[PDB]
Amino acid sequence: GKRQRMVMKLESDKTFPIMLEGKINGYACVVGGKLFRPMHVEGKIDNDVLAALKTKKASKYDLEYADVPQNMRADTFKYTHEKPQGYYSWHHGAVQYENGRFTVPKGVGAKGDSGRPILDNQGRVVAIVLGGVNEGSRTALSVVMWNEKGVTVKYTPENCEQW
Amino acid sequence: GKRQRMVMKLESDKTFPIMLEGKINGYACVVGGKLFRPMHVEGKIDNDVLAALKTKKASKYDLEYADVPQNMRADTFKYTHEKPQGYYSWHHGAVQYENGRFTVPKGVGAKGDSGRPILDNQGRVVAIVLGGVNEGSRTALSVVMWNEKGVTVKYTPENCEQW
Amino acid sequence: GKRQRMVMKLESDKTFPIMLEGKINGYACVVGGKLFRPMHVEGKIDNDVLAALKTKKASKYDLEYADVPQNMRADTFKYTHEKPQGYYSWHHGAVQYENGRFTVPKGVGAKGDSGRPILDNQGRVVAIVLGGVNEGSRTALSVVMWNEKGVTVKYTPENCEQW
Amino acid sequence: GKRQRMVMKLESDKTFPIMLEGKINGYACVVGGKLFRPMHVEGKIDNDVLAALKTKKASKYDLEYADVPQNMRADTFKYTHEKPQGYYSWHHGAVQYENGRFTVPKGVGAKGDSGRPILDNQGRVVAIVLGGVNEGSRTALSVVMWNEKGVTVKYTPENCEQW
Repeated sequence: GKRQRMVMKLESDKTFPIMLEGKINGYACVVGGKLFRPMHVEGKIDNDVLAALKTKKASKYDLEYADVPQNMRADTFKYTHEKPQGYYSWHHGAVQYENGRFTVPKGVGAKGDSGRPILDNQGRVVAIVLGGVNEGSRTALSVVMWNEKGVTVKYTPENCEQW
Repeated sequence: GKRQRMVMKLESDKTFPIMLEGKINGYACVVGGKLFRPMHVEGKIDNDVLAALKTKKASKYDLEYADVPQNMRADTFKYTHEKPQGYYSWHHGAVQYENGRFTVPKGVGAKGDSGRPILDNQGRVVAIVLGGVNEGSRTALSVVMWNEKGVTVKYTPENCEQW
Repeated sequence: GKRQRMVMKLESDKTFPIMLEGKINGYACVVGGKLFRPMHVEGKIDNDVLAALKTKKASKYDLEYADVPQNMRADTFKYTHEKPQGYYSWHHGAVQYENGRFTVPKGVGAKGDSGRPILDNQGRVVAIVLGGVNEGSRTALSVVMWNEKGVTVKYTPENCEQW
Repeated sequence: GKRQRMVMKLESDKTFPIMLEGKINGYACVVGGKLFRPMHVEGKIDNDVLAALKTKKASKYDLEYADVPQNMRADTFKYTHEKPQGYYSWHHGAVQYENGRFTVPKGVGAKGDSGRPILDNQGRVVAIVLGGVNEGSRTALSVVMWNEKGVTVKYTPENCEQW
C-alpha cells in the first residue's frame, strides 16, 4: 500500500527510463555521482543531460558507469554496506534477504523491469536488480552489491534470464 | 488562460509535429502554400501528405521550404508584415516585441519547442521561433520574419542555443 | 447501434492492428489457424508471438500468410463459404452484399482500413477488406473470400485504392 | 450436471478401470459386444471375467479388441455412427464436436482418463477417448470412431499426448 507510494516518492526525479522506439526496457540509477546502466538494455536516455556523456564499460560486472556533474551530486540516491537479513522494500512491494540472497515471490517479473534499485526502511540503496531466475514458488535475483572493503560483488544464481 | 486555448484552436490542424523514434523535437509550419521546417530538427513528418515531398534547402536562413498543393492552400496560416511594438501571443502565453526583438520571460524554454509560430491579436503569423538565448531574467529569441519589401530577415542574437 | 459492439468484442481478442511508427496502417486477422496480413501495409504486428513468424507471400491475392502456433489455434475466427444476399457486419457499421459485391455507404473507408474481417449474422468471417473505390454515392470494396470448393477468390472493382 | 449423471449411471455398469498398483491408468469399454482396451495403458481389468481373456492386439489404432461372452452381450453399450455438429456428453461434462474433431474446454485431461466413451443425447457411444493435446483455451482429442460405411476410423491431431 504505502510502500509503493514511498518508492514512487523516493524514485520520482532520480530514476530515468530507457526508451527504445517508445518501449520502456530498463531504468538507470544515479547514485554517488555515478550513472549505473546495464549492457543488455539498449536505447536512448530520456534525460537530456545524462544522454550526452560517455559511459565506461564493464562487461564482467555487467555495468556501464559515468561521472555525474557536481550540480546534481546532491540529488542522488544514498548507498551503504551494512545490511542485516530480513525484509526490504522493492517497487513491486517487498523482497526477502536470506543467506545473502534476494528472493521475490512469484506473480511479478517480466522483461523491462531491469535496473530498479532495492531500498531499505531508511532510504538507502542496497542492491541493483539486474536479472531473475524462477525457483519453485519464490524467484531469486541476480544483482550487484557492495561490502565493507569496497569491492563490487555480483551475485548470480544458476540459469538466470536477463530482464 | 484563454490565450493558450486560442493558440490550440488556431494551431490544431495546421501544426504537425516532427517525430524521431517517438520523441517530439520540432514543429513545421504550413503558411502561404509553403512548408517551413528547420535544419537541426531531424525526423519524419507526422502528416502523410507533407512527408512525401521534396524540400528545397537554405542553410544560411536555416529553412527548408516546399510547395503545398492547391487543395490545402486555403487551410493555411495567415501572414503579414505590418507589426507594431508591444505584446503578442505565443503558445506558452505572451511574448514582447521591443526594439525589433522578441523577448520571452524565463521559466519556459527547452529542447523541442522549435518551429512554433508567433501570432497576434487578429490571427496572423509574424515570426517563427527557431532559437533562444538566456539574457539575465528575460530571454531573447532568434527568429525569422518578413518586411515591406519582401526580404526574409533572420534575426539572431549573440551565443544562441538551438532548440 | 448494437451490431458494432459484438464486433468490437470479437476484434479486441483476435484482430490485431499493425504498428507503423506513430499510427495504424492495417489489421492482421487470425482465422482458422492461419495468420493473414496484407502486402501494401507495412509495419509490425503488436504481439511478439505473431511478430517472429515468417510469412509466405501470395502476390496474386495481395496477402502474406503464415501458420499460427498450436496454442492459438482454438482462439481463431471461423470462415464460411456460403453467403446469401443482404446485410453483413463490419467495424464501421454495416455492409451490403448484392450480386457478389460488398458495398458500403460512403464517407467511411480510408487509409489505415485494411485487413478488417467482414463478419456475418453469426460471428464468422466471410471476407477480408483490402480497399475499394467510390462508386458514386456508395463505395464498393475489393475483398478476398472463399467458395464452396475451398478456393480463395479475390474480387476487385475498377481502379480501386489500396487502403 | 444432468448429462453427467446420465454418463455416470451408464458408466457404473459398463466401464472398468485399469488399475496398476491401485492407481487408475485407463478404462476398458464394453461397446457393441466387444471389449476395448488401449495399448499404452498398463494394469489389469477390474472385472475378473474380463481380465482372464486373450485380447488380440491391433497396434495401429491403439486398441486391444476382444470378444464378449454370450451372457454379457446384452449388457453392452449401444453405439452409432451418426454425428451431426453440436454438443456431446463426456464423463466430465460436455464436449464440442465441430469440423470432425472432439474438443473439451481446458484444464481437464491428464494421465489416466483414457478409454472413456463419449455419449450422445440418446445414450450411444460415438467415440472412445485415447489422448489429446492442449490447443491453448481448448483441448482437441484423439479418438477412434466409426462411419456410415462400417469402418473404424481413428482421428489424431498434431503432437497428441497419450493419456
